[PDB]
Amino acid sequence: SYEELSNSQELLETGIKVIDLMAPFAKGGKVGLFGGAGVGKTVNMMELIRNIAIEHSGYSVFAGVGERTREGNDFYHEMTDSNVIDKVSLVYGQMNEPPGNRLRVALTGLTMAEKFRDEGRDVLLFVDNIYRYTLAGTEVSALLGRMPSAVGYQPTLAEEMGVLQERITSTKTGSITSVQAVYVPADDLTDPSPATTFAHLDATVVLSRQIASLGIYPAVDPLDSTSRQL
Amino acid sequence: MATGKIVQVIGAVVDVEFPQDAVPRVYDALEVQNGNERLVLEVQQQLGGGIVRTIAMGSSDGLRRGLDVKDLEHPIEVPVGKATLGRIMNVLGEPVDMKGEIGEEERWAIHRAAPSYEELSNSQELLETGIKVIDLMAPFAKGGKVGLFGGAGVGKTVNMMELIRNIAIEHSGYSVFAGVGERTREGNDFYHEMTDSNVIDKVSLVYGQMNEPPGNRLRVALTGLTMAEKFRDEGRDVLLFVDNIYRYTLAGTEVSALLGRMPSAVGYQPTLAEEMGVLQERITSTKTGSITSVQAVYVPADDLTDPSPATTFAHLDATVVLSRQIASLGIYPAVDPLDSTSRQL
Amino acid sequence: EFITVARPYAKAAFDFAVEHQSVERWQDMLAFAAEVTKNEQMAELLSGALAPETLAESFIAVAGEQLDENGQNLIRVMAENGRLNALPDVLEQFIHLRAVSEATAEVDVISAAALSEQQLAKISAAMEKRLSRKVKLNAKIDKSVMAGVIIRAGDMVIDGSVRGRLERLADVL
Amino acid sequence: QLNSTEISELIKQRIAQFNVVSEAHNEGTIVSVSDGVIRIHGLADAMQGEMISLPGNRYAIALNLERDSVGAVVMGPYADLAEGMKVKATGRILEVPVGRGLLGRVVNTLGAPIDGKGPLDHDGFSAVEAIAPGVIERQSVDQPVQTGYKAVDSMIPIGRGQRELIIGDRQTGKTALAIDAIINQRDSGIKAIYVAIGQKASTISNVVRKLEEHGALANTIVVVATASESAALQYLAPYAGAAMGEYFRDRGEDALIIYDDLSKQAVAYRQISLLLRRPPGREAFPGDVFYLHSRLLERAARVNAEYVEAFTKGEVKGKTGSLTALPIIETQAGDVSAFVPT
Amino acid sequence: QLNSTEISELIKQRIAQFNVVSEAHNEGTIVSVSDGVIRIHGLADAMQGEMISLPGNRYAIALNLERDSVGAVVMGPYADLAEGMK
Ligand SMILES: Nc1ncnc2c1ncn2[C@@H]1O[C@H](COP(=O)(O)OP(=O)(O)OP(=O)(O)O)[C@@H](O)[C@H]1O
Ligand SMILES: Nc1ncnc2c1ncn2[C@@H]1O[C@H](COP(=O)(O)OP(=O)(O)OP(=O)(O)O)[C@@H](O)[C@H]1O
Ligand SMILES: Nc1ncnc2c1ncn2[C@@H]1O[C@H](COP(=O)(O)OP(=O)(O)O)[C@@H](O)[C@H]1O
Ligand SMILES: [Mg+2]
Ligand SMILES: [Mg+2]
Ligand SMILES: [Mg+2]
Repeated sequence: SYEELSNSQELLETGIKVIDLMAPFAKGGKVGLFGGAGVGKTVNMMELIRNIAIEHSGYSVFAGVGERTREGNDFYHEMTDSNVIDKVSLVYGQMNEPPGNRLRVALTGLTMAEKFRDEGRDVLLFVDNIYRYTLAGTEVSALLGRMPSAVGYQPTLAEEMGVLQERITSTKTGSITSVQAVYVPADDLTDPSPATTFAHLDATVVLSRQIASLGIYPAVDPLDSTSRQL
Repeated sequence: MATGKIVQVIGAVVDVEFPQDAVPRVYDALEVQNGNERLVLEVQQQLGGGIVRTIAMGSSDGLRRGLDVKDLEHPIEVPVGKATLGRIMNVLGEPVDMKGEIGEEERWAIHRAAPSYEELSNSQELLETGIKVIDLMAPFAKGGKVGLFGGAGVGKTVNMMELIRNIAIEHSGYSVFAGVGERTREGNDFYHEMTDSNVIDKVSLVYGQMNEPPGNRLRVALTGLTMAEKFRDEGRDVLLFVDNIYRYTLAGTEVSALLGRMPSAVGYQPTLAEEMGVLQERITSTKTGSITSVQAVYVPADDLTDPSPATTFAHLDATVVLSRQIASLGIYPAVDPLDSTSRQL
Repeated sequence: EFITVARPYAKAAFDFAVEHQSVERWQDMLAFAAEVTKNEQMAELLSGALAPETLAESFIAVAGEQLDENGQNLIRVMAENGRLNALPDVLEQFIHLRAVSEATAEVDVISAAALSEQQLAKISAAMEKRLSRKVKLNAKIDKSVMAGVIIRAGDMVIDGSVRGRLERLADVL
Repeated sequence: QLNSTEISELIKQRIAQFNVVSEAHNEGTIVSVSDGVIRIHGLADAMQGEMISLPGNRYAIALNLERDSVGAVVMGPYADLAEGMKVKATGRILEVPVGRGLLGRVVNTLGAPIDGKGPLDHDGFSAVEAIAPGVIERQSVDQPVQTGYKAVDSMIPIGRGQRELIIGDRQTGKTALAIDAIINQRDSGIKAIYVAIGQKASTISNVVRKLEEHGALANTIVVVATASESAALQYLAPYAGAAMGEYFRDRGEDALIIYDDLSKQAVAYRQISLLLRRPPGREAFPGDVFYLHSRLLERAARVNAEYVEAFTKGEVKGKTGSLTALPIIETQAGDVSAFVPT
Repeated sequence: QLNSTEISELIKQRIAQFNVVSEAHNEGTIVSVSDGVIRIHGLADAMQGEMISLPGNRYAIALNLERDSVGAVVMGPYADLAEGMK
């Protein structure tokens, strides 16, 4: 409920220089990494996992939604070889699985993160790719007998995104801190799915292929990355 | 008696069924009691046995399936002539100035054919606006059409008001103002301007405002044009001011989607050019009398290239194309001399 | 083709006929309705755009020897939805539903040689082992099999023809 | 070739008796449930735009009246509903609590308190859908609405009864400018209304916190339709706020309504339309999307003192009322050419 | 109890009795009117591109020959026409 929500100004330092200066991210808020194919939004999240785990003590949940199985396998063995696995819970719905699995795997991960919130803890929730969740709905939508909307998307896109986004939030009993990778198709930052994703985030870091091609990593665009905390 | 029943209600489109013998004709008018209020319907299509698809001339809220409907066996007919001067009326020709009944002696139908080819007239009497760029680059004749082409916020209303001041006061004759999809605030401003100028008693006003249902805005222009034609056939020379032709086409688009017409390019109706032509051809000067017309046209996004501005260019004698770029630099009037001209030059 | 829109009417009419047990009478009523639909002068009318009420009552006047309460009211429903041409298919699906309910099946027996009565007898017994339903055998004679018997229980087919055995062998090599 | 909700047991009922009895035209049954749209069989007397009562305490709005079907959109959590549930049509169009006691409250689009400060002390109910004052009932705008920003108040004046569009891309200060305009009315005699469509709930909490740090909250009504609420509630949220603004206008007072992301309303009406299988248009928006915003924004008016005397039955004499609108629109990389922005 | 031939003859008899006649192959009736396009039921012998004669000395053109109707376009003011005209 709106009555149950909470707000905090506490800066949660992240090692990466660009993210903290341009877009500071506070504990209990939402962070979104926007980028096209192969621009570093998975690797940036692994650096955030490393740096945030320095000063965080509690449990964490990881939702692998419609991404490579190899990334998850490598992640799992890095976690187990560093003995930090005892504190992370993992759900996997990777890109080879049929549409229903990829659609409902995200909701499952939120269920677990909400348990650890409701125990009064603070929780870190990482979502491997939220774009796939909307795309699974697209893949299913026409077969359900629904007229297409905008660029072939399902007519209920905004509600499908909102109904998931509004429950990954902090409350007066506990707080969820979340990082979401947001794939953008064909490098088009005006596409309706990325466009409606922008409104649901506190800090948005926008990666760009032009900067990665110049060798500059992490390829953050300082003229589009922003935060509510600056 | 009432001989028909409503079978569907979808937005502004009302489906009515009658016995197969007495099916109303296209552009006929029907009447139904919506709660306490009388609602007028206009017949657009005859489809199947006994059913007519119709457009509501008022709010659709409160209509039930199975309501009785009565077929008034004629198109919508409006009061015309001397009794309309100084009065504000809606699409149906009802009084909305709260001064009482119109008290007309004659009523005409808003759907009619254009003047015959044999009946047209050619004359080139020049008219003086007092405005440099217009008088210089786009001189007006008398009896021609004048298009003021512009996007949002470029001076169409200010130019129309200045042109009204300069032409109307010197005209020494009747005039008609048609507000099609016009802002209510600007209609009030114009009415108070006309009464403060003490010229209101030579002007008849028809208003269909933005908030009104698509049926009202669609047929408002035809109402004003019918009044102008009444004054023309009496043998007079009259001014017809139409505050935006674009929303006639746009009301047509909203209607067309639900009429079951298959969509066309840029989302427009298939009938766009036909509808425009059926309106514009009535606006002419004949061997018996003259209508002089000034029309504003909204060009979306300053494109000037999408079908509605494209189709309307063909009909006009004088063309003035206001440009956002000149206005933005702060120069008024914003007329572009490289795209504006009159066939009187 | 009205195969998919006929099912609701066939099912509903069959259930109602069962509740009032006059299934055979209902089948007669529908047979009469299907034959009037094939008439040259009626098939023109049914395609015209008359309002359902007038069209239906013309059909009802023509449709004598039906039950006003139930059969002619089925006609009214089909007229409303503009589906009177579905009657020749509603009839077939009603007959299918009856065959299912009566646990009785119709099957075809095909051979190049006219079958002896003992062959048909043993076929019927064996089929009643394979099929829970009782079986009505239909004899068709076609030189195509060249020898042997083709068993055709609708979509379920058991092929016992020499030619079938031969053209099956040809693809093994 | 397709079926049209002609299904077995309904057909059998009609077979038993074609001219089925009158029974009650007041009631019917749900035959389908999906994505917040329900189809109802029956309801012979349901009017277009009427509220339909559902099991529990929930409602739907009858939007499509078709040949033996009503299409209705559910104004809440729909997934609990089921086929075969009975429904009854009310006589009622949607109405919302209205009054002076709403100042300082946060409410949903049905006017239910959402801040937890207890029940409302409203002044009766007003219809959500209503007609604007006519041409002869307006008065020209001449009084100022002081925004407090030098650039706006100098170059782009806003008067009492004006409709001023705020338009730009994401993260450009639209929300901040509007809400600072609310704060500047803290000591101006203009009541303020902020209606938020499709925004995430914690952002609304944050702006209410900023409105509470300054003294502005005690002078404003906040109407909320979060991203998790059904499209019907988002689509109807602007009109309820307008119905609350019209209370002050019709009684000779001034109000300022800040519609936030009217675009996130247009998406909602589109969702309803495409789920109701109406013919789509440009960018797949419904054809009648212009009429939506057109009949919302034309309620923002200044009304002459004779209208105020006629409405208040002479209780208030000689004062004009006003409602000022500040819609907010989001552009895709600034292209004014898009359908809703144009 | 009755056979197919019997039922067929009875159907033809009762069809004759209640006067459900068929069109003449060169004639038909308008069944829909919209936007200058008219739908005609009948005209079994009409050919594509042929001229269809309307009342009031008006013309139309047979453009869309269909299984159950002839879609034709009016070459003049169309608004007079009505569902049911020959
Ligand atoms: N800091 C960095 N320095 C150098 N290369 C980098 C850096 N960050 C990312 N990259 C490059 O980006 C590649 C892909 O990384 P990553 O998986 O994070 O990208 P992505 O945009 O999320 O891709 P995808 O959606 O396909 O998984 C790396 O293999 C590497 O070449
Ligand atoms: N005058 C100002 N000076 C400094 N920062 C400002 C000013 N006005 C707004 N901002 C900042 O701009 C940022 C975005 O604010 P705001 O949410 O109002 O933008 P917007 O264009 O309405 O965005 P959106 O559509 O995503 O909600 C905030 O960090 C806010 O503090
Ligand atoms: N001749 C002019 N002098 C001063 N301002 C003008 C002139 N023409 C247009 N404007 C400006 O244009 C705006 C109003 O123009 P208007 O004609 O009402 O818009 P539209 O062209 O969309 O109808 C105001 O900013 C007004 O100051
Ligand atoms: Mg990756
Ligand atoms: Mg204007
Ligand atoms: Mg904002």
